[PDB]
Formats: sequence, structure tokens, C-alpha cells
Amino acid sequence: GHMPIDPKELLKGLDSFLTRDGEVKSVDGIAKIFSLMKEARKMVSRSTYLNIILQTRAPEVLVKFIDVGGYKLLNSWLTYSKTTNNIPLLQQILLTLQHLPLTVDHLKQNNTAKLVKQLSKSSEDEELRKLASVLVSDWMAVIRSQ
Amino acid sequence: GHMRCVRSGCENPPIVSKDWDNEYCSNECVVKHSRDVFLAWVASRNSNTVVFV
Ligand SMILES: [Cl-]
Ligand SMILES: [Cl-]
Ligand SMILES: [Cl-]
Ligand SMILES: [Cl-]
Ligand code: NA
Ligand SMILES: [Zn+2]
Ligand SMILES: [Zn+2]
Repeated sequence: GHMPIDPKELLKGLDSFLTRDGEVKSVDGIAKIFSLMKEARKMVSRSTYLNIILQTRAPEVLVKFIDVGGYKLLNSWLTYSKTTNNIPLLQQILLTLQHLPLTVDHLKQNNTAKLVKQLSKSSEDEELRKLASVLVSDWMAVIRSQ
Repeated sequence: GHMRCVRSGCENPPIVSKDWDNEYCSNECVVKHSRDVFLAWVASRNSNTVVFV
């Protein structure tokens, strides 16, 4: 009646799109990965795909993830993790947001910046509150750059 | 399995959650186990001290 997510088989299915260190190679690969992420509802699948984004360092690949709808998707995961009070996934999501080269136009798309600002003030987790505080200060500097 | 948390080093019984399938004891073990599998997957694609496992 169910099937536990196998994170090893998830990475194995993406063998051709990733390097030996788990980084997305091209902008064509990040489009197919985003299509899989949009259908990922189990926590194991989401946490595994977030590790792939965190390991990817090419800015042109990270910007493509934002353009195809990855910033809207992370907002939906952030909203669900905040409602269900999933601290470990909230931590990993905010680490991904800090890893992504977000611009001012990206931050104006949804209420992610608002939810992160609220976490920096009222979160009872010490590491999540500190990460949200550093994330807000970084976004304050991005707005101040123009 | 369903007898213990699938994360290596955790012997706790799994709990029921709509976010997995009765094989994790907590949210932290989900993130830690996925990180363990990711690192082992990277190690399996890098240089090895033996040809076959
Ligand atoms: Cl099963
Ligand atoms: Cl899924
Ligand atoms: Cl959701
Ligand atoms: Cl937890
Ligand atoms: Na959006
Ligand atoms: Zn089962
Ligand atoms: Zn556990």
C-alpha cells in the first residue's frame, strides 16, 4: 500500500545529470530535476533534491533553477514545513535559499522573505532563528546594493 | 523496514507520519539519513581502494 523512498535509487536515476560530487552539470539537467521536484511530496525526496541544489555551484545553473519556478516551489515547501513545524526541513530550505543567488526581483515574487523574517523573530529553535537572522541581513544588503 | 528507524545508528521504532512511510522515527533522522546516503553515493563515484565491492 506504500513504498518508502529510496534516496540511493533517486540519485542513481540522476546519474547522467550529476557530476561525481552531485552537482547539476547543465541547464538542461536542472530543468528535468525541477520537473521531478515539483512532483516530490515525500520528505525524503525533498531533502535529497535540496542536497543536489546545495552542492551545485555554477551560477548559471542556479539562476535557471530560479527561473523555471524553483523559487515558487521552495515557497510551497517552506509554507508546508512552517505549518507542520518541520524544523530540520525548514533549516535545509533556508540553507538552500541562502545558497541561491536571489535578486531583488526574486524576493518580490512571493512571501518567502516575509516568512523568513518572521522566523528570525519568533522561532523557538536557536539554529533556525540564527540562520533566518543571517538570511534577512544578507537580503537587506542586496536591497541596499541598488 | 518497519522495526527500527532506517537511519544507521538509530534503533528507535519508526513513527507514523504523512511525510514518509513508517520507516523514520523523527524529522531529523530523515535529513541525516538522506545526507548519509548522499555522501556514500558521492564516495561510490570517486576513487576507491578496491576495484569491486
Ligand atoms: Cl514496505
Ligand atoms: Cl515523493
Ligand atoms: Cl506541499
Ligand atoms: Cl526532529
Ligand atoms: Na513565486
Ligand atoms: Zn511497508
Ligand atoms: Zn531515527
